[PDB]
Amino acid sequence: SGYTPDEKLRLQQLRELRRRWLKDQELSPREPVLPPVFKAYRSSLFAVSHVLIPMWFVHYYVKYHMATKPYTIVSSKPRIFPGDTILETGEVIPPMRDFPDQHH
Amino acid sequence: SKYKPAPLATLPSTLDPAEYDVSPETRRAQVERLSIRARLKREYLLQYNDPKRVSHIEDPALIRWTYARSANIYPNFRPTPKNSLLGAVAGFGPLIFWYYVFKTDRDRKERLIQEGKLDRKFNISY
Amino acid sequence: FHMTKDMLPGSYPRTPEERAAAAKKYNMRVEDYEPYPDDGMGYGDYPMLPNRSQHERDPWYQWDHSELRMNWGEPIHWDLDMYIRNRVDTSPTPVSWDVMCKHLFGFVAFMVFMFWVGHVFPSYQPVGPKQYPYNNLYLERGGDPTKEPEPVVHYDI
Amino acid sequence: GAHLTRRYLWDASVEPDPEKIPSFPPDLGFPERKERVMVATQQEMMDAQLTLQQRDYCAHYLIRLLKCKRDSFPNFLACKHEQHDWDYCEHLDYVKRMKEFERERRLLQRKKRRALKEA
Amino acid sequence: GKMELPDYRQWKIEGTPLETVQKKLAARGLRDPWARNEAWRYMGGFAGNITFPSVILKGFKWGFAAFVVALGAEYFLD
Amino acid sequence: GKRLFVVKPSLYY
Amino acid sequence: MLKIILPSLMLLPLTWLSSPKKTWTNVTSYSFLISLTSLTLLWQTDENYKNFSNMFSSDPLSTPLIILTAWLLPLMLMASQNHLKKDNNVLQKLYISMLISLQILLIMTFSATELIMFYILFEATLIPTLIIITRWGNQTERLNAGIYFLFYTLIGSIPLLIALILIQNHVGTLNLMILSFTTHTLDASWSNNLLWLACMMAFLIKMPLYGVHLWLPKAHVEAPIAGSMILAAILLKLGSYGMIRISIILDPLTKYMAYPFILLSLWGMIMTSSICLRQTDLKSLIAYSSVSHMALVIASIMIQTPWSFMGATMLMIAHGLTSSLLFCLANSNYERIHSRTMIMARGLQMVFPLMATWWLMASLANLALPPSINLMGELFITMSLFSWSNFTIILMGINIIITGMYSMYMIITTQRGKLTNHMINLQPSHTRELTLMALHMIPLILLTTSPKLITGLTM
Amino acid sequence: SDAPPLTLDGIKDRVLYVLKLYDKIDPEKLSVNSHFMKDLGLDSLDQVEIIMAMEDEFGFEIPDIDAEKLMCPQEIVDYIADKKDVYE
Amino acid sequence: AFCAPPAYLTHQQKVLRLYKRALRHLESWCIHRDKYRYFACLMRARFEEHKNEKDMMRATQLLREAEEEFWQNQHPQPYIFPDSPGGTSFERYECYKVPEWCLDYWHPSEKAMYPDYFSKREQWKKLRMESWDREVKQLQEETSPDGIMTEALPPARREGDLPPLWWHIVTRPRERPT
Amino acid sequence: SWDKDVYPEPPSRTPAPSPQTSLPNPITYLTKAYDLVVDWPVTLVREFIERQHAKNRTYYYHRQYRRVPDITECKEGDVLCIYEAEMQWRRDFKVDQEIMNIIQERLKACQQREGENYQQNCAKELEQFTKVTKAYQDRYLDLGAYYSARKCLAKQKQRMLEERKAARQE
Amino acid sequence: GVHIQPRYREFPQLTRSQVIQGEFLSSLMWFWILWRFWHDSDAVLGHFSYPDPSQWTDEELGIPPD
Amino acid sequence: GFYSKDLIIEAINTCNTNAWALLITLIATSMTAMYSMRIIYFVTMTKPRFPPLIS
Amino acid sequence: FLIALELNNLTMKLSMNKANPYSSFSTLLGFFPSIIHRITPMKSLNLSLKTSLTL
Ligand SMILES: CCCCCCCCCCCCO[C@@H]1O[C@H](CO)[C@@H](O[C@H]2O[C@H](CO)[C@@H](O)[C@H](O)[C@H]2O)[C@H](O)[C@H]1O
Ligand SMILES: CCCCCCCCCCCCO[C@@H]1O[C@H](CO)[C@@H](O[C@H]2O[C@H](CO)[C@@H](O)[C@H](O)[C@H]2O)[C@H](O)[C@H]1O
Ligand SMILES: *C(=O)CCCCCCCCCCCCC
Repeated sequence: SGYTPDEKLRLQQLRELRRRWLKDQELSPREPVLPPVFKAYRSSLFAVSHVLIPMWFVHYYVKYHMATKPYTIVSSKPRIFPGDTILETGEVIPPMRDFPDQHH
Repeated sequence: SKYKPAPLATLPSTLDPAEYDVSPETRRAQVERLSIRARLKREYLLQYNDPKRVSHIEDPALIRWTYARSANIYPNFRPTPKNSLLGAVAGFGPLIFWYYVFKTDRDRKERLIQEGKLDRKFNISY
Repeated sequence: FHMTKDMLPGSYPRTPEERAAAAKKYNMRVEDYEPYPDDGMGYGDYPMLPNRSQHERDPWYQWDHSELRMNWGEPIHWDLDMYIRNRVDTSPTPVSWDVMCKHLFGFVAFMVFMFWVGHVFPSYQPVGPKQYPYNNLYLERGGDPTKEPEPVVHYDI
Repeated sequence: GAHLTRRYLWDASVEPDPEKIPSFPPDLGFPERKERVMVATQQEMMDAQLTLQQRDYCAHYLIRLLKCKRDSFPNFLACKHEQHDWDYCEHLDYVKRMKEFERERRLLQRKKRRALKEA
Repeated sequence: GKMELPDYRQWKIEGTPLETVQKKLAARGLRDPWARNEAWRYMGGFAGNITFPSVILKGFKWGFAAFVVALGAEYFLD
Repeated sequence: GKRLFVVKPSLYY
Repeated sequence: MLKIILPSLMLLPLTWLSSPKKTWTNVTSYSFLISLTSLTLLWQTDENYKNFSNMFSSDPLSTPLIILTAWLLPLMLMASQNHLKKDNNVLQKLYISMLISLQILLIMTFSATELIMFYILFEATLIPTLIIITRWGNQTERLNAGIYFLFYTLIGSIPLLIALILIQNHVGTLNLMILSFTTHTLDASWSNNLLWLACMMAFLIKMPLYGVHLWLPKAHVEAPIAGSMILAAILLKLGSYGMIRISIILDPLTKYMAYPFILLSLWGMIMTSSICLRQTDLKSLIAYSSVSHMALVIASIMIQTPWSFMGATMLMIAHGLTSSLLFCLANSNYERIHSRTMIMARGLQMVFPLMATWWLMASLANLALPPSINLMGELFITMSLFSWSNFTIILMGINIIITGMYSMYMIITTQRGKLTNHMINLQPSHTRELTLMALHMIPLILLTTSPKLITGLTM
Repeated sequence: SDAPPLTLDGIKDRVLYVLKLYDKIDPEKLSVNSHFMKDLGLDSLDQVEIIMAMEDEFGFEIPDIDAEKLMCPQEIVDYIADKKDVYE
Repeated sequence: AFCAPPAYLTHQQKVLRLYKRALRHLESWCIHRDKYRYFACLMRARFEEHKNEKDMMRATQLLREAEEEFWQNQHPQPYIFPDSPGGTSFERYECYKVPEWCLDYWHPSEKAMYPDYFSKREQWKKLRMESWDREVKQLQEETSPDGIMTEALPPARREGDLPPLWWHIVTRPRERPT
Repeated sequence: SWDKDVYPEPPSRTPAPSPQTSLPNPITYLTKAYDLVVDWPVTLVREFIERQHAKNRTYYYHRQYRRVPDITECKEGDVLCIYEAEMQWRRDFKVDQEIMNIIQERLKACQQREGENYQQNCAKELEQFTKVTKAYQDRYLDLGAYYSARKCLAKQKQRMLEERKAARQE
Repeated sequence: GVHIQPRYREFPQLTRSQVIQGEFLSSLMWFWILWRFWHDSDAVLGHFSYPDPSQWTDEELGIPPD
Repeated sequence: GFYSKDLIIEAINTCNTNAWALLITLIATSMTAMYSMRIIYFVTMTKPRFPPLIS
Repeated sequence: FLIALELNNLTMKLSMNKANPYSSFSTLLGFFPSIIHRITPMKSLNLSLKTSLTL
């Protein structure tokens, strides 16, 4: 069945107190008492501080502390195809044979 | 149909024959159990809501449990044939098993090294 | 301290007056209280409580130990830390434990058996093996340049 | 395919074993069978950095496709013709492999026929 | 502000699928007393039908429209 | 719009 | 070493001649400065080890252990202040003198050049250790803990004394350098097998070896926090350091004599780590965690490989900082609610957010998160054991799984879940307490940055 | 997030709204204090469905132990207000 | 959650709980509202046909067979409200439910940022301290002679009295704390 | 820089390039912007630093150790002679470790450099790594944590006696 | 953030943006599918013809007569 | 998804492969369409089933 | 899509769905969690206490 008449009374008294406690949780206008340029420019200034300046430091480290030590930056070799010219030497790669052509 | 309980999948209360028993012997037990719970709840809450409490609430049941699982163990131990057999098997059993795994394996590895058929190609760190 | 020897776990209760004193110690009824079997494994008179995980405690009741779903003062199961809600669950399942074990290992056994069938009856296309030039790329695969390979010759069909 | 339901669910002696191809000697049935021709030199494949999987009998068409891609960059859609040429060569190579499978299937048929007459 | 609820008298199950359910129940002597509580889900902006083609083909019309304009460009730039 | 106090532990330390 | 030992001895008059309000500030500050001076031992620009005199030396094995010892003294002092603040002035000074005494004895122990000198200082440490445990421990079980600790050590140490006398009677010296150069192969007699055990047992009990470890969980649960710190961090390492020094003369019997101790350690490390899953006492859990870690040190010293010795040296230092940190973290909650039961205080991340961060890093260190020196030591030990026998990885693999389980279990249980909100005496973290945690964890990170300093003798 | 906070008058309106769409209740004789069993003549099985309709309306569950005591619309309104910390 | 359970459930309570479960699992099977409404009415008819069973022993047997039937026709994955036990948002905000006694450790610089909140908090603390002794006396006075006890607490009978043991209910954290 | 003899690098062979399309290559323009905005200011800072360095030029020297008698020439129990010989052996053992590191560094650099050709074009680096590894194993494998000149010598004599026995049976 | 007002039991009011952006992306999907299928249909339907093995003459395969 | 998944399905059909693996990989691919339809059917189509206060 | 689209439309017909053993397998994830996550932690955690710590 429903609340006994005592249960009804208790819940009423707690309800009055709880709703007063919850009201007290609200902040006043002054609380919290804390002690005291276009767009794209904001995109520009972020770039200088968080791209340009770090890139000066990273480039300095890569150029003068990594590229000056053996095997620290090792690349695979570039692809050389028939008919290319190699800048370091100047040699020209001979062309390929003939197949002869075919049609789908 | 029918549900078969297991130790890790227990019987639901709704399927339990003892939940549908209304004999006054059972109802007296159920009322007695709630009286114990209610008195314990009241004692806890009086401590909990007391505005002069300065420290946490001591929990005698937890102290008993941690005591039962440490200091109370050895005084209540009795050497029996089952204890002794279990102790010897659990204590020494794995030790002997692993001895023969490592001993057998390492004997074979040495046997191959003496007669040259262990391929130590690039192994220089050990 | 607060815990006198009469408030702490003791030895196995040998008399019905010791059973009653033990039940009062653990906040139980004498009819509900029962210790573990006297095996000399260190249980003493600690209550042997039912093996249900805390997953099965009423999740709507306002337990004093909220996460443990225990009330303050009630006896703690010996394996509570095994049965906390982060660990072993013993709660009833919609399908019987035996049926789940049969179906799971039935499914696993069937699939393992029949991967083997697919191994001895593979699927492939009606195509001959791929062919590679230069003695099957003997030099490229690392073969010793000095030693002549065994010639491998491919034809035009 | 049909070839699988014949090797199984039927006799297998007349069906090729996919790993045991070519089982018969290559000259069998071809008088002066010509060796397959390879356009690209070993140096050319090495310099183009072709992977060993890619160094097959169509590598010359792959080499122009790679060459075109590098030159046509950043226009990555400009290599459609060279991609087609390489694909077609690989298609003919695949058919060549289909012919070898069919050749063995027929030779095993002949072996079963001529063995029946012998006994 | 203060949310104002729609007038409750409008939730009528006439013409909705819930009426079909009331016919079936009435055959065996039953009726659903909560049927009007659900009627809002079947009438108003929620009235209609959502066919699977309509969900998939969303945007097909203008996607196909733009397709021929773009195809018109390619048959003219060439 | 009402602003409510948010209970927190002492984070000063 | 005299420029390190003499200032340490001057801490004793400084303690006793200071004013009551200046004692802690004085002794802590100069203890920090003495740690600074011990870094001079790291200036090693060649491969010749430093022999300062006939009596004191320092090489890449003792140098890290000496510096870690010097660093612990200030940290132990900060750890002790809060729970001693009710003792009268003379009792506080007596406690500080016990802590300084261990620092002096241990620095001398790790720099001794002669084995009976090592033995005398090795045994001397028991006196201040026992006094700390029994006079300032909290429970009635501290007296039993004192008995186990003293007599587990002593029964093993008496055979060690006999072996040292026997070696000296035969060789004419116990100087370590000369024993190294003039060592000759042993015959595999029964008498020499007993000699091996007499030389090894005291160090193995001290580690502790699984089977004779029961003294250590007892000693930690009952000791005060500064006792737990020194015991877990440095005192266990006397056994490993002893084993490495003395095993040079025991060849080739260690090849077969080590098998029972490799087996106990490799199996035992699984038994003790699995205990940590079902341990209700937080201090006991951390203590059993140490036994599991020191089992790895035992195994790698027993197989005597360059990798195994290097992995053991790193783990010795890493465990020293990590376990001392965990004891300090556990003691901060105990000082608030005065219980060591792990499951009692819960959800503490809600109220101690920065202390919970220290908890997480200590736990991450403990389960050996890469690239920490904790992981580096355990990794190289695993590689050396796999070489010794490929089946060791099975037991290694099980221990790694279990170590993650209990390490995260401790964090989840104590820091997460709902706050146990009846604990209204959860005062905010002390500046001292948060500083203490940082002084553990910064060196761990700095050593991870420069791991050459703790590689030991073989690399 | 985007939902407005509940209000005592807002809860009351939606609680009576759901009840007005229950064919076993005549809307005219329904007030906040109408007892479901006495004044409105509904059995216990009906009260189970009234709560089940309330849970659907507000999207949260009422435990059986608490639901069995809610016998008038004002009890329902009070319960929802205390669950959701509504106070004005 | 607000009311403590009794020593045992009466036969009526057990039947009404099965009715709520049965409908809710039906809803999970049906999904669609029109289909659910159809079968919800069929379900009520089955509970009605035996509503007036006066045997009791038959009524208890009818409860047994229905519960056995429920377990076999149970939905394996029933719908759960997000904030209910087993729901996806269950205990989601417990890490934000900081108890009020934490404010007793706030620094004066922390308290100075809410001068008005901490003035009201003092009034609530003064109210709590004055009422405690009366609350304890009332519970002592209202203890029954026979040991039979329950978890229900009495209201405040007199005037100016607050109901006993109210602080942990009234001042508890909000459901959505932050 | 470094010694091109110790750390050899093949000469580079970079193609033309020969662009076909008319589109502009974004990498080419980004590199020019990079060489102006980034590379150029960094070089000026470095050149300033190098100018300061030349005004304070100091020098350091690689230390030379004269050979001392080997462990083979030490009387047993002669700790003074054993010590110097043992310290010499530890210095050599350390230098052997770095020679292994150089050979592995060449091997790794060559594999990366050769890419899909590594199985053919790394033959010399792989053979040197194989030879230098054999020689390393003969000196140092199985000495243990207490490795020393005495143990190395005992290991050598054990191998020499076995080689002699095998040759004598031949 | 436009502050849509909540609605009770009625279909809400949709802003133009969420309708147009939702309609644009759906249309973009279908333009791409049609435009690609117009130009690269063989990628879906295949390009090269699959030969029929049985119609290869014995002369092509070098089968000697029995 | 087409530019990777279609090649995967081509590769499995035309390669020497375990036949059970081939089959259940294709069954699981059709099952992918099925549970995608489960989301589309029950989330985007059908009638409202959420609480009446719509925000 | 067609199979799922067909099977989903059958959910609207006024016929009650039952729990066949195949769907329960799917819904309960082949029972792999309901078994492995109960038996395995139980056996290993029991050994830690009963055998390793206590015995
Ligand atoms: C991993 C480590 C391994 C630990 C050891 C595992 C092996 C354990 C088995 C040991 C077997 C011997 O077990 C033996 O049992 C007898 C049975 O009464 C005990 O005997 C007990 O009762 C007798 C009376 O009869 C007393 O005299 C005795 O002091 C008491 O202990 C012994 O004290 C115990 O030593
Ligand atoms: C080359 C790339 C081409 C990219 C193509 C991009 C085309 C962009 C078209 C944007 C369409 C906006 O136009 C939009 O049309 C739809 C029609 O679906 C209208 O939508 C209306 O009718 C449709 C029927 O189609 C109903 O499903 C919808 O509920 C209704 O609101 C929108 O009210 C209108 O805003
Ligand atoms: C024979 O070629 C073996 C290849 C494997 C076949 C698996 C089944 C693929 C399904 C194709 C759809 C059929 C549409 C007519």
